[PDB]
Amino acid sequence: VGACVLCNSQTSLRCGACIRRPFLCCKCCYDHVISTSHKLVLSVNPYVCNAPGCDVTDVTQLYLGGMSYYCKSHKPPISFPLCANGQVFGLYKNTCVGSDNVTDFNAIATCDWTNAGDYILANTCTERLKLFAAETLKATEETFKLSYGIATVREVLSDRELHLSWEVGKPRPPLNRNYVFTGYRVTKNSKVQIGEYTFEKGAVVYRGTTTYKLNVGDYFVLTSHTVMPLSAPTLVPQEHYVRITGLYPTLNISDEFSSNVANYQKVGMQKYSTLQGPPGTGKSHFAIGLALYYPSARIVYTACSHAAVDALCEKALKYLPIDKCSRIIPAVECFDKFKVNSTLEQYVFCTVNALPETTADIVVFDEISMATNYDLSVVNARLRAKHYVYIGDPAQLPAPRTLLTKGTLEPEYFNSVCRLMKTIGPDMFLGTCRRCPAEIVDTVSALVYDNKLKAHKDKSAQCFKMFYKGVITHDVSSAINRPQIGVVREFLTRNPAWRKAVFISPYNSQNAVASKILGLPTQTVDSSQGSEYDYVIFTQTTETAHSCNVNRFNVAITRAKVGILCIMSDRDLYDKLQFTSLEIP
Ligand SMILES: N#Cc1ccc(Cn2cnc3ccccc32)cc1
Ligand SMILES: [Zn+2]
Ligand SMILES: [Zn+2]
Ligand SMILES: [Zn+2]
Repeated sequence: VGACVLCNSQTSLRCGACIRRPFLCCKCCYDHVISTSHKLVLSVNPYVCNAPGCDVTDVTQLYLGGMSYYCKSHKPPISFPLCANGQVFGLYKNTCVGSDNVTDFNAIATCDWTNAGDYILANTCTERLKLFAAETLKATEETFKLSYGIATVREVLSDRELHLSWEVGKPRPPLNRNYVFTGYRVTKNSKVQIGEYTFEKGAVVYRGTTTYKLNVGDYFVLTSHTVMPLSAPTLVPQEHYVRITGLYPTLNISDEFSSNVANYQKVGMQKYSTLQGPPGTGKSHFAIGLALYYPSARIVYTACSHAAVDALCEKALKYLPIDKCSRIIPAVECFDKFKVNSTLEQYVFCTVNALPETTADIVVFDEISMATNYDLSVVNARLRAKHYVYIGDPAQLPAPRTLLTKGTLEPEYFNSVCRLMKTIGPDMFLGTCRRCPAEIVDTVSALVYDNKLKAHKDKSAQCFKMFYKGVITHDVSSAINRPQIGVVREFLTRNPAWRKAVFISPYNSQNAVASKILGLPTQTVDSSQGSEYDYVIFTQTTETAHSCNVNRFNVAITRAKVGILCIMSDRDLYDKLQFTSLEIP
């Protein structure tokens, strides 16, 4: 027994063809089954034929005959159908409202999540459907990982470098940081974990969650996890207040946090508030300042990633009493300067998926472009707070959608929070970039921030662009442009100061070629989010939807504190780069 995801109408039926098995009310369960291929229906039992060696599972072909279900062929003389009168048979048959349409719920139940349209619906539908879609999507994602063949150690060529043998009759996953494996040592009668791992073409380069002497026979699978069902909505109901509520502001604050005093007061006068923090605008500074602004307030800092939580801790450690902080870790090496797993501590830093059930004066959820509606609902489920603050930048990168191919995902559709910020705008905006040369701030202010992002720094006059399509080659799941690395090699011979530069591209394979040929440190745009470097060399590599994503581009070029070279493929973004152009040698 449970609740109709469309009606909430109390019900005893769950669709058994739905990977999540949502409770559906007599009306909704029927409208679902007759309007899709979903025809298996589960109650306190499964509406299948209890006839010895029959295969009938279609509820539209089955009859209650006794207290046992039968198809046409096996039914007793006395039986009534399970599925008739616009209703499917179970408990609570007289309490059942239905819906005008069930069309949206069917799409969510039946979509393969390869089309942007699927994520658009999942974010424009009613809230209980946002939860259903988010479970359905996450479970589809976890199951899709199993589809991938096991990788086994055939040889150990060196340290840091391996030979892999791959399971026949199953695709192999892309070998980039988005795909995190778990290794396993072959044992007596079973297997035991041996840390997590990531791989990259050689043979294959492996960067593991610990060191070992891993030998032949050790194998790797993308560890999938159980997706629990969602209860809480993605956003609580907004409330606006006429005074600050439940928070006591400090009388004496430092001039370091003085620029956020207005914003901190906003945070005290609504239930939840959205803060858009462009690159190098002081999001963590803002997040920690709030503590000092509300000294007695219990604050739970959360983000999706251990990295994002650890950065909050690093900042905390520079301003908040250490004895008043705890880092929450479930039984990967993360921040270890606070007492560990102390939930009643005044400042609690903790990934979403590891959050305890607890209350707080404020909840700060950071790096919000990267949250899914799944993570959103989890926080509202785990954390009951007087105020919720959502800090991120919907102009930056979202969580990868491993299943998505047909369409690009716009920021309004990354999650409920980014939807709000891109539709009703953000409650709060950090409009001064302290990181980047002016030429890079002018460029992204125009590109994605409506000319509201202002440069602290002056022009560096070390921001350059080059239009060079060169030559694109493809390997199994990535792109290479050797002539764009050539141009950069030739640029470095003539500008050797630029050998302190970080190399950034949209493709881990470009990065690997570049690392060999140039010896610069490499980052994918996606791995670079949240890091800064004085000098950045950027090869677009291709003009794909991927390599022209305006959010990826925004992140690529705002990594530079001083200078950047952008070797561009796309004539559109080359022309939006407010940078000194350079000719081709
Ligand atoms: N869609 C939807 C949906 C709306 C409300 C609830 C009631 N509920 C349960 N847990 C909650 C936490 C915070 C706030 C409300 C909450 C459940 C699902
Ligand atoms: Zn179904
Ligand atoms: Zn219903
Ligand atoms: Zn039968």
